[PDB]
Amino acid sequence: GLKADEIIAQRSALPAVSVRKRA
Amino acid sequence: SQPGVMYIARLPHGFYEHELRGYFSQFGEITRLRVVRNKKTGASRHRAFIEFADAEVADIAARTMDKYLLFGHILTCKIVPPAQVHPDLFKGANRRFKVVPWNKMAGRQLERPLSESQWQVKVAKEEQRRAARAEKLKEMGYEFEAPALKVP
Amino acid sequence: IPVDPDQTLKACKALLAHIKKAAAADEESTVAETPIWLTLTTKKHIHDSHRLQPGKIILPHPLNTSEEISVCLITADPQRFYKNAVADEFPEDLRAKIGRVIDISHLKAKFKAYEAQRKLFSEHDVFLADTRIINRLPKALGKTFYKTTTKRPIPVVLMAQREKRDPLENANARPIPEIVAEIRKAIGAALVHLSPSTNTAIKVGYANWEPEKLAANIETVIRELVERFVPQKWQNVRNFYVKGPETAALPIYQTDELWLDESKVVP
Amino acid sequence: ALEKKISRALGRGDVSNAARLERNANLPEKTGKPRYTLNHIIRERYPTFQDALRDLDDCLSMLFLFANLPSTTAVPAKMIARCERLCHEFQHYLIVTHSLRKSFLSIKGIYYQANIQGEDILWLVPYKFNQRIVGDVDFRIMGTFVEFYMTLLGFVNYRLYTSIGLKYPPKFDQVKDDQGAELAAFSLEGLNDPSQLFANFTFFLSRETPRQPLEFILRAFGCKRIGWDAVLGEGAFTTDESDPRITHQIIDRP
Amino acid sequence: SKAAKGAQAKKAAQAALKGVHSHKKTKVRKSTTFHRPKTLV
Amino acid sequence: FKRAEKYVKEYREQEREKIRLARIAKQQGAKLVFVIRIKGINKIPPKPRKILQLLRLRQINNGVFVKVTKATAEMIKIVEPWVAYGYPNLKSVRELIYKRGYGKVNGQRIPLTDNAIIEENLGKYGIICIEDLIHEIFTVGPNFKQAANFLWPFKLSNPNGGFRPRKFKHFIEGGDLGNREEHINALIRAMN
Amino acid sequence: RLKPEGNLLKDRYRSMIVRGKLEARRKIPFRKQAKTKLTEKWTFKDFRI
Amino acid sequence: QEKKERLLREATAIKEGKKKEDVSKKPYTVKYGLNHVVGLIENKKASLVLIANDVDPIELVVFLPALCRKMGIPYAIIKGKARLGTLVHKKTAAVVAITEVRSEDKNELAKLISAVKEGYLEKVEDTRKRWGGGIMGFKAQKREEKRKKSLETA
RNA sequence: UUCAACCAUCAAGCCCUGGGCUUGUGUUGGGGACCCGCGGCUGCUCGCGGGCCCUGAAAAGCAGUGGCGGGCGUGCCAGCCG
Repeated sequence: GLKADEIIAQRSALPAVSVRKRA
Repeated sequence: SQPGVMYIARLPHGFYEHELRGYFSQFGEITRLRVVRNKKTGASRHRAFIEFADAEVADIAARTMDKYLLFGHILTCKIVPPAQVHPDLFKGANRRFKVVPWNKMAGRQLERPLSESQWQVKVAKEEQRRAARAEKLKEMGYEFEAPALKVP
Repeated sequence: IPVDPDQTLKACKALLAHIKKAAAADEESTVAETPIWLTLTTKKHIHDSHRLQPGKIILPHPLNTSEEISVCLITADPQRFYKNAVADEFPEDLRAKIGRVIDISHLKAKFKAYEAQRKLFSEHDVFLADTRIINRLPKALGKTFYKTTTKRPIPVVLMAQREKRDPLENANARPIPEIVAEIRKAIGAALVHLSPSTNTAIKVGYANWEPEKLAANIETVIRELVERFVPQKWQNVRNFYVKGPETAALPIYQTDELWLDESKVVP
Repeated sequence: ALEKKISRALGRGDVSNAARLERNANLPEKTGKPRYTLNHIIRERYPTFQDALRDLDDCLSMLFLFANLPSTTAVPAKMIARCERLCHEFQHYLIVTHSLRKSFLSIKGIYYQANIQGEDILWLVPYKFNQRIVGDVDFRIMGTFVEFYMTLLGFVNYRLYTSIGLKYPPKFDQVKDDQGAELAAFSLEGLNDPSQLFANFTFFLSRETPRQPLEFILRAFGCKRIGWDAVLGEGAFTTDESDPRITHQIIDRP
Repeated sequence: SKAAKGAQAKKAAQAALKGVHSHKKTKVRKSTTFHRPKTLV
Repeated sequence: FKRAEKYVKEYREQEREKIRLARIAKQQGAKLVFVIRIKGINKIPPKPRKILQLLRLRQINNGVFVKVTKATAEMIKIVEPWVAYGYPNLKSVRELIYKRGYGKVNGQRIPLTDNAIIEENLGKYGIICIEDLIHEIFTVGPNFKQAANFLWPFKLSNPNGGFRPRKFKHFIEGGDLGNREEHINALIRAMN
Repeated sequence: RLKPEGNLLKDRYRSMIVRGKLEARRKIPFRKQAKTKLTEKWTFKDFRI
Repeated sequence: QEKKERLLREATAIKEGKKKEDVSKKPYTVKYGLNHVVGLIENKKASLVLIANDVDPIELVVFLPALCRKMGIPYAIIKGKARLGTLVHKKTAAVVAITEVRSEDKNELAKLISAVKEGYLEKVEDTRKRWGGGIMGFKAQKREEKRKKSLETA
């Protein structure tokens, strides 16, 4: 992959918060 | 009073001596300036040192221009302390860094005529190099019969 | 030609034996994928400047014939025409070999960054380039593709032979079988790179080959190289060597005259 | 209000919306026509066509003058081209009805007198030279007069062509216009004795002679074969000066 | 002077970080009375 | 205050111009053209600047007539980034000379209000009227050089000045380099 | 070699005034500007470095 | 107009018996709408968040830097809800986000994200925790300067 | 107080009817191993040009060679050549 892709996709270790299950 | 030295890196292509002098003379007058360059090519190494006449003028310029996004480069503008200013940092400053065609001078080295004595010492060296290559090749099981260099 | 073919065959056999003996100390995979280099040493610089478009020498035993070789083809706009041509009216071996088709506009759009150029450099073995846009590829591909002569874009002719052309309505292309023949020829051809230097290196084969095929390729490369790309022809030719990437150089031709002509000898 | 909306679109960066809204402005610099339509004003000002014919003197003097002026913001170049087009159409009507009566070469310009439906019409046309716009005149209000008079002359031309049973507007050849045909770029088509003084002659105009008044007067008084030097424009009967069919040649060279 | 040098450096920094449109026109009002503007009826 | 990005952009423009001029000089290698000075880059190198001075294209919207020869073709190639040029038609030449024609007498700009000015300044060449001047210019005669030197550079107008939302906009956008052929006549018609 | 005399545009303007369709007015080259005071914006006053 | 043209092309494809995805490609847009952007931040889809500085009521965005910091999203406060509205064809926009761009702009987006992190977030890392306001008026400031000068003199 | 785009998306010339050849000069900077070719250097080494990897458009003195013109012998040229 690309370092640019890593920088764009970088997030924190906290899991995502979802209102509901999505299709 | 004391001069201030700023190290600037991540220079985009085009941010060279005249551009840097003109841009940072807006902040304050510049005593010395040098872009670090390759001697074989003349090409910039994307870093330079600027010595401003006045220290907090240098500090203001560095804090203004640090992390500035310029032609895809996030600039690095830092103040170097006078203790770690090298005594020979601005050797070659405020002058052109010429682009010298070493390769073209090498081609003309091959091009121009030489005398009989010069061809003689070249022939002697060429025999020595062939002999050296010969006993190096003798380990690999290869034999090449080189024709004799006819002397001029 | 002054080059003795028996001595060339002896050099090929000795070099192959030495490469095998060095690789023995997978063994077969190490012997394979080891290129054989022909080295030409001249008396003057072979060229005045760096020429970034390689010359092609056609071989009796073509290179890049392995099926694992990936080929990227860089064309003029549009890329859709050539992509459809590869997908529809190409032979299956070339369809499997061609791993990417991209036009110059998409190349300038998506591969301006140096890391993108390095990724594209790593993803393929051989790059072919249409002669309509090949003079723009040093700027689009940078020193990533042109500091080294190994993967420089090889010229191919895709233009139809006799305002601003609109790519969508007309592609201005020669017929597809002619494109296929040109691509196959350029993939197989040996490459000559002209630099202001006394040293030119040409890849003529691999270490897993046979010495007879290696010597035949060396002979035709020597003939075409001295005839086409060497100024003053055999008068400028000083030395000829055959070598592997980590081996020493075996001289196959060496000269008796160390000067260009009698004008170099002055008293 | 439309100009405010266009300014909003340009200031927000909506170039497509700005172009689309600008098409509703009907600017003279792209249409060749006045920014506002004065058709309803024409009937209010002239209850009868006779009243329009009696104001034709001022109308024709102003429009023939402005056909030779440089482009300004008050009167753009396309509007000047429309002035020239309307004057040429009127001249073609006068030619085909043989309504021209008198002409005079004064020190100020060329006077023309015609008769249309019993009304004498006298107007003054400048000699073809560089016209000087001085600051002593109110040029923008002169441009407002030009807009009114071109609106009037369009309807006068339509009425005259329909009265003599010709299609209006006449066919116009832009290629011949670009090659310099002037009056010769028009083709008059049907819908759906002093007049024959020059009927038997063949005229050749030299380069130094004034082509547009000479062609207008000769064609109005019956000439059918007028040639000239090739630099004077397309539409000549002949270009070669050595044509044996030429009977008369106009010269002004010593 | 040192104050002038600092002022010049501050002005260049302000231009670099904010631009050059530092000033704004205001109406001169010779009366303390504000009148409602006349608008299109 | 000047921006660092303006400094970098100016350097890159000057470098690209130097490359283009060097390639023209390395390469080297009779119609009538109309040439209009348009806005380009702010800094002009010395050779294009001297050529613009010789062609009297110092000011924006100046127009001149040029006879295409080898030297003039090379000159036009050199100053291509600052000009728009093409082949003017007979209507364009006639309308330019009649509506915006000025003569150079005693180093002064004199409008061509009469034939007598042309007779005193060009009568030694046989040019005694405006129509003779037009003939020499359009047919590119032997005395084209004297006719074009007598003609002052044409000051063309900017149609965008008629519209307030687009008031500051230049009429001819830069970038469309090369010969415009007969499409210079649209520009001449719009600006004359 | 005729030297044309007068100015036809000026003649038409004079004819308009004489016949009374409009009154004679002079050109105003400069209009009086609104009296304004220059002041520095709050953000540029409050800028610190 | 662009949507109308796209829907006409898709209707043509449906008429000739093709799916709309055959004639339409995947879109890449600036994401906007406050509820939508808050959802993208919570799902960790947003790559860059720009928040207007002048949202009234301020409570609509006052939690946004804390939310972005918890989710590890690069954010910046930018001047102009009207300026963001010009991006999204509206009069005003409280917040905009970028999730993904095209391949030719991926490098530009990554450079912009690094520039935001190094030139905005690190510079405001300490100043964002401070109390604002408390500035004195002009006459009061001069009064306290005179009072302090008199106290120092006496 | 605009960080856009803009080379040849083919031309010209040879062979003289074959679709081939020639010219059109255009590359970010660093780092690591390591096989060579040729120039000097007593020689090491230093140059010039290739071969193999690494890298966000990354960066912390080490600057090194001779002249024409131009500017005031010259750590000066948004000018060239060597």
